[PDB]
Amino acid sequence: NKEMRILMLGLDAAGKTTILYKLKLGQSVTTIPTVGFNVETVTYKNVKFNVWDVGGQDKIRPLWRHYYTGTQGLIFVVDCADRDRIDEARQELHRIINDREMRDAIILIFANKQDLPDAMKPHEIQEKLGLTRIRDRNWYVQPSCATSGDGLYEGLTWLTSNYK
Amino acid sequence: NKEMRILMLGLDAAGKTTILYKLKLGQSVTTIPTVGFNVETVTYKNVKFNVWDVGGQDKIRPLWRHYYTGTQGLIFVVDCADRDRIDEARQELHRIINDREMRDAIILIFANKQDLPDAMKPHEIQEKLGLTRIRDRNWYVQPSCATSGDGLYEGLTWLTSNYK
Amino acid sequence: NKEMRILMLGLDAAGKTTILYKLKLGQSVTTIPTVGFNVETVTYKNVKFNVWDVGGQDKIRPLWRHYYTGTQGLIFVVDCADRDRIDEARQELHRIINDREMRDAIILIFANKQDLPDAMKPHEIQEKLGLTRIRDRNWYVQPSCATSGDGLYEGLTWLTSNYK
Amino acid sequence: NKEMRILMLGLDAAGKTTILYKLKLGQSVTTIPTVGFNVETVTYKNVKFNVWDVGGQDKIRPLWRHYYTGTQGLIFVVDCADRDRIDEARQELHRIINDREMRDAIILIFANKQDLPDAMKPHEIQEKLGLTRIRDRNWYVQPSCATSGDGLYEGLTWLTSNYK
Ligand SMILES: Nc1nc2c(ncn2[C@@H]2O[C@H](COP(=O)(O)OP(=O)(O)OP(=O)(O)O)[C@@H](O)[C@H]2O)c(=O)[nH]1
Ligand SMILES: Nc1nc2c(ncn2[C@@H]2O[C@H](COP(=O)(O)OP(=O)(O)OP(=O)(O)O)[C@@H](O)[C@H]2O)c(=O)[nH]1
Ligand SMILES: Nc1nc2c(ncn2[C@@H]2O[C@H](COP(=O)(O)OP(=O)(O)OP(=O)(O)O)[C@@H](O)[C@H]2O)c(=O)[nH]1
Ligand SMILES: Nc1nc2c(ncn2[C@@H]2O[C@H](COP(=O)(O)OP(=O)(O)OP(=O)(O)O)[C@@H](O)[C@H]2O)c(=O)[nH]1
Ligand SMILES: [Mg+2]
Ligand SMILES: [Mg+2]
Ligand SMILES: [Mg+2]
Ligand SMILES: [Mg+2]
Repeated sequence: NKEMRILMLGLDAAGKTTILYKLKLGQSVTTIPTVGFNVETVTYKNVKFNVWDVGGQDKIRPLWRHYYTGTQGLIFVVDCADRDRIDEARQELHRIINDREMRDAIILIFANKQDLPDAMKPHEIQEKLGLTRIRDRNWYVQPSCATSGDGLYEGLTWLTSNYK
Repeated sequence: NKEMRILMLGLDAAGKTTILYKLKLGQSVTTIPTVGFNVETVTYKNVKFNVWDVGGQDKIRPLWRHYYTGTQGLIFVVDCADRDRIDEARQELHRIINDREMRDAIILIFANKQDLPDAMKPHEIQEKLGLTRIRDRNWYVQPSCATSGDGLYEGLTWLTSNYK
Repeated sequence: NKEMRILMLGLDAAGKTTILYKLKLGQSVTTIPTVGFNVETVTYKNVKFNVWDVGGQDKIRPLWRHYYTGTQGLIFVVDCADRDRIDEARQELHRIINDREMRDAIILIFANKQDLPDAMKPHEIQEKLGLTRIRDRNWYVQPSCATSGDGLYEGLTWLTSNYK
Repeated sequence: NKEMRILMLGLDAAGKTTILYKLKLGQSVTTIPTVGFNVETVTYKNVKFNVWDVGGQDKIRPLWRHYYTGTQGLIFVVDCADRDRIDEARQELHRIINDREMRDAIILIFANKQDLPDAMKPHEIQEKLGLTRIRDRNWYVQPSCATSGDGLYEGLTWLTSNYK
């Protein structure tokens, strides 16, 4: 019986709630923007995941500071078709991961909405996010389509196996 | 701790091995046609599934008779694009489910390969299989695309919840 | 604890699956047109509800007769905006409730999709379904909007209060 | 209980991911090109292998220097059919093995894709990589086919035998 605490952060339109509920229930759901946070538990292999879905609306950005404590892995969900805000995404990612508490956290970049006609590929995303500047911890980029569940469990497996 | 035994049967090119290993490992796999059988264990919600993948090649069709015993649910995987063998699929389904041992088995029709240009919808599948003649047990048709994992866990959840 | 068996019947596009999923999960689930049926358990106050969700296609109408046995309450879901087929809805309802097994069942009329631009009002539903001529049993009409959850728990409470 | 740390480096289209997954799962899998890296554990004989699988894109080559520390063996995977770019592999291999930390690592040259119609033979690979001029360490060239497990376990055995 193993346990791991995961924090889900990112800008709006990233699709974190869809990811979390497709993991838990297995079905796609229609969502109302979260003004606080959601806590769901997902069991996969032999490890119990306590996943925290903190909302990404601009009015509750400072709320992220209260859920860094005790985090083992960070899932930064990115809208791979929202090219206009990838700079803000990069800024937020590097503001999160360079704190004192998040130093030991595993960084998983979850590129969602790969089915869109103008979707950005994982390499262009690792370029835009400046991920090549992260050299002291494990990180990975997983393309996905959340409405179908394409790539969720593979990223969860990567989070499970790369925890040391 | 609950347990359930599942038997996977169907014609060749149905994609049962791809389904089983996309459930077990999480990745799409390259396969060689099984001349015997494969056994994998997949725990999902709270129930431990022992899934039996018996090959569907013509030369090992009589092998199906040795794995009816103790079956709680049957997954009949159907190629929803190969229209030319849906009659043999119907024949085999009704030969399986009308045995004495398989009377208490739950019937899940798994229409695979939905992304093909001439894929049959579940309505045409229920018309070609004659599933309306099954009126003494629970049954359900689930369209899927096994390479992406689209709809596998939905069918697994249906098998879990409809066992009474 | 107390138990009650409920059968959900209705035409296509009625929304029975959405109602059941909203009652069970609290989420608005994106659904796929179903062939076959589901069985789900919902606990509300102190009563355990075993709800049967049978499809509404024309080719699976005869399957309704094999799940009448033991029914305590019937939920007849009606698309309150499909004025062109309220007569078909009336035909189906009167064929159901005038059988031998369903005569002791409590009848709840569930007018869904109340927020549509041309939605019918409950009085028009009563007049079109011919419920105004039913004087020999306990029935009640409840409008609803299943995606938001409005009207669902009121109808469930009415079914609970009238079952003794 | 023996342990050994192995670092897998190479150019694009080398096939390191397929090799690692054939070693770990025993089954060839469909792969997505990584831009980060994986860490996987493979147990073979009596020795536990901690294998590092780092991507080989040009923009992530500098990340290799932060995983040299503690290396006991280096697996340099070469596309034996890419005759045009074997000089780049030679340059990179000589830049790796002549560093301060990687000087004491056991070098295994893994020529993958041996079944291709224009595949190079191990002698040609020795001559092209300049390994014939390396007289100060243990090294070994081996052809392989990752999709079938050809030569993977033999190379792992060679790495095991030469590590003391
Ligand atoms: N094409 C496509 N769109 C998606 C996918 N997942 C989510 N969306 C879109 O995401 C939008 C909904 O946003 P949310 O589900 O609320 O995402 P969120 O980040 O959790 O929102 P907040 O909780 O307010 O931060 C919908 O318009 C969907 O169309 C996907 O996998 N594919
Ligand atoms: N497009 C598509 N093709 C699939 C899918 N699943 C399986 N296939 C095809 O199925 C073929 C392989 O057959 P198998 O997966 O081995 O099915 P099988 O009946 O278990 O074969 P044997 O065990 O050898 O008898 C491949 O050519 C795949 O292209 C799928 O989800 N989508
Ligand atoms: N606006 C609105 N639409 C709804 C609501 N509930 C269901 N729908 C619509 O109903 C359609 C889906 O039909 P289903 O949920 O599958 O109903 P069903 O009777 O179980 O369908 P079948 O099983 O194929 O007979 C979708 O297009 C929804 O838009 C609702 O509460 N509000
Ligand atoms: N024929 C053949 N092709 C192979 C073999 N191994 C790998 N490939 C090919 O290699 C390609 C996949 O590239 P990867 O194995 O992911 O190489 P990579 O650069 O390490 O990818 P990343 O890990 O994401 O960086 C596929 O197109 C395969 O066809 C092999 O053993 N035989
Ligand atoms: Mg939003
Ligand atoms: Mg085959
Ligand atoms: Mg339904
Ligand atoms: Mg790799």
